[PDB]
Amino acid sequence: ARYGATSTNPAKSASARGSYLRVSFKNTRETAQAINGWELTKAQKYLEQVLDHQRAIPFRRFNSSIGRTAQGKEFGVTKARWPAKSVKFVQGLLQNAAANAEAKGLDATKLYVSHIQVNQAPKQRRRTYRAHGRINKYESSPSHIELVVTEKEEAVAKAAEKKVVRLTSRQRGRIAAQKRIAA
Amino acid sequence: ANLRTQKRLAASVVGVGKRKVWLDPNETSEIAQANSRNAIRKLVKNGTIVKKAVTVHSKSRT
Amino acid sequence: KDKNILQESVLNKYRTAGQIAQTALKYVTSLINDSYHSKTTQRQLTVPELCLLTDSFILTRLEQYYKNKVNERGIAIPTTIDIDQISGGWCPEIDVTGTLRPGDLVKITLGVHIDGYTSEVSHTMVIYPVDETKPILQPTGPLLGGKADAVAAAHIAMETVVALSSGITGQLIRTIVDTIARSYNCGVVPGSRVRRIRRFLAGQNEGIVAFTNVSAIPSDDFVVQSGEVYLIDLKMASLHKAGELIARPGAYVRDFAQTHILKLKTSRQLLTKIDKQGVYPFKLSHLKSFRLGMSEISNNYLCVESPIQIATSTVARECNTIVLCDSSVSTTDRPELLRLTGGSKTCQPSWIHSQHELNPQDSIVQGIFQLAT
Amino acid sequence: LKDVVTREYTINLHKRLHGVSFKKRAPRAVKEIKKFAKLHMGTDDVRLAPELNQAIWKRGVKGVEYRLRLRISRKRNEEEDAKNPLFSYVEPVLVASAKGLQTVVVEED
RNA sequence: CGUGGAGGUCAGUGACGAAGCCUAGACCGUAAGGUCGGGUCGAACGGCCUCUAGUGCAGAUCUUGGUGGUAGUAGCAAAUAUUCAAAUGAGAACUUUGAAGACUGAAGUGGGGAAAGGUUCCACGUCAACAGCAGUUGGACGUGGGUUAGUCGAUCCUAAGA
Repeated sequence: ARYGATSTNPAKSASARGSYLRVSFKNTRETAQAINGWELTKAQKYLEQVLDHQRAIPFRRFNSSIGRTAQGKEFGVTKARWPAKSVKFVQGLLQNAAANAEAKGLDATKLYVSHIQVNQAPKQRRRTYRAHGRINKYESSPSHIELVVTEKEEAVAKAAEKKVVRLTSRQRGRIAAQKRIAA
Repeated sequence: ANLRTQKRLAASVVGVGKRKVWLDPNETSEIAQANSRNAIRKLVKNGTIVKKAVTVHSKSRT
Repeated sequence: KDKNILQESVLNKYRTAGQIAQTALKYVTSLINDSYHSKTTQRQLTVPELCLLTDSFILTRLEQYYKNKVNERGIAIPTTIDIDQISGGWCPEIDVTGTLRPGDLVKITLGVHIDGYTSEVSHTMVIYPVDETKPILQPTGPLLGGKADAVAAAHIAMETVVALSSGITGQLIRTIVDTIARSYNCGVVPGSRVRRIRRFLAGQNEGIVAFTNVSAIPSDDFVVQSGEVYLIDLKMASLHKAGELIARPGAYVRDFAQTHILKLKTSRQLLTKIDKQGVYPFKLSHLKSFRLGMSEISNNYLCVESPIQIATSTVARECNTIVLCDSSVSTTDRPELLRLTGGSKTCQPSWIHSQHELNPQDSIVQGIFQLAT
Repeated sequence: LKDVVTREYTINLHKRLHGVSFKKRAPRAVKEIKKFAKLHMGTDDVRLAPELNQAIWKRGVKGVEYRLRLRISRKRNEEEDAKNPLFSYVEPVLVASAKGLQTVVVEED
């Protein structure tokens, strides 16, 4: 099984998948790149805003034949769309994840999602029906969306090293000749 | 709750079409249980299945 | 809920039903005899004739009481005659019969209801030959061996249960039964149930169980309270894992809870007819069209079957109905139980001889003797 | 508060036509009735009636003669709703023409 | 020089981890390359001296299978029209029931036969693939039932024909 890059402690983290549903994988990718910075509850209240069509995630990658939108001066790119049906699938990954950390003894108020992974769901026996010779495969790709929460900053401690430097004999006598004047 | 069968079954009774009959949305707990012709002809004299007003053709102008 | 939760009239209805149940059961026991004996009398006894007689009797007697009364009375449970191994619910259709044979152990179970109040009784006894050929041969001689052991065990269980009333738990009954049964070396049939009867309701969720570890968990502990009625059933086996070998059901009850719209006309008609019945339990014997109708209804679970179960060489049963209530005397209120079944339930203790007896001396058994006495 | 006040507003479903097909007037009405209810009462989820739909579809798609007289009755909603409980309920009545009528306050009498 | 394979030998190596793949790890050589470490993997492996020739690889409109940019693209216009309410459901513009508004106007999407097809009709249940949006319904899937004839046909007979 395993997961992505362990940027934080996996012992204190929760996650969930949403495969074999409906909505594709790159469609929920754009909103997964803009969620990297929110604080959990900033995404829960965002779900209702989509159904009312108020905020649209900037589809910066998908630009070719992608219509603009009035909701573009929020961040920058005027080409954005609303993950409508994705909302019912995003909540599937959430909510339950908050219950997974409940049994561990944690709280879902500081553990914000920063490392979300999404792949490509498998295919089946699917063939097209076009102009005879133009028949290859009807196979497509659902989803493999999975998000992993991450705790906030707790005691960073940069810890400045001693910084070992090759000092010379004419250097230790130079510094000592400066401390007898200024210092 | 497909009841297209019960309506089509009414055409094999006497000669009533599938648009002259009149049911009721109130007694939905009776029609669902009686999914056959066993309780259809008895639901006429009591006051359940009627026809009432039907758009027709007159020859009074003639 | 039910206003007039308890009424004097209700008590009367049970008592009257009980009186009839008692009389009918006595009558059947007198009739039970060996086939050969019955032959001398120019009569025949089989599993069917008794059953027919007893059911008819209940109808007739009920007819006398509250007859034509704005209500309904009749047969709560059809008369069932088990035999040695066969545990219960054997009420044969006309279409294999069972002939009584001297020395057979027989259990008769029947029920009567007045206006829905039910009185159920059961009894066990051994079968003997005609008095005239035998003159008091059978009275002089006792029953011994396993038959005696099981019968005594069952009876004692019945006596213990009668003692064990409001403020008691069902569990205590179950525990006592195991101790008493074990005394012979008998075992109560696993997972049997006793009911806490209501008007028009034989089944009752509240119950006393005879149970493996598995059913212990699903069983529900409960405390008996005043104004509650029970039909205590005690089944014991010399062997106690009953099984459904292959026997035609014959006894069924209508389940009010489930409803289905049945496709066949015959089945619909049967359903209507059954609803009319009055008691939950009727026998099919009440013939041809019924067989067909039963099939669809049972499948749907409209009807619930009472199967016949069996223990080959190795069952005894005593069932009585009791009314529990709160009595106040000397400014003290204590629960007391009244036993409706009466004479029907009783058995002559002198008849049975058993090598084993409950033994209070060992730590395990002590207290039971006192309880019985 | 739930308020619950029966009022009779003035609205005609026959003249409001501009660049819309005469077979697709109904989807426009969906964004009109709910809009008219939101403008006055203030709600989105509006449950109509079988007799209410007959008021619009009288004798054709545009069966509305002249100025009708609709009666919107704002009530309360429960059964675990998601939107506003103060929905709207139009009560269609018999009316030839609305002349000199602006609003009628209907109480419990 | 490398790979596959046979014979002989260091009476080799081998769960203290063979061989194969990746490696912004290193050494030697002008060019063909090999060895070591880590990760993955857990069963028989490699060098030298010989023999064998269907061993190595950018293109022959080369063969077969699979995967991109284009591309979250073009297309989704023959046939007037959707909307409201109720039941069920986590979920409904579209299936069921009722009402209103309409299309086709027995030369129609009607109602009866032959040919092809032989369980695609009827009942119940289900929604993971397919059903190019949706769809609890269905011609998708699973579990059953119906096949009753002296009489309308066929079989028998005849022309063409074999």
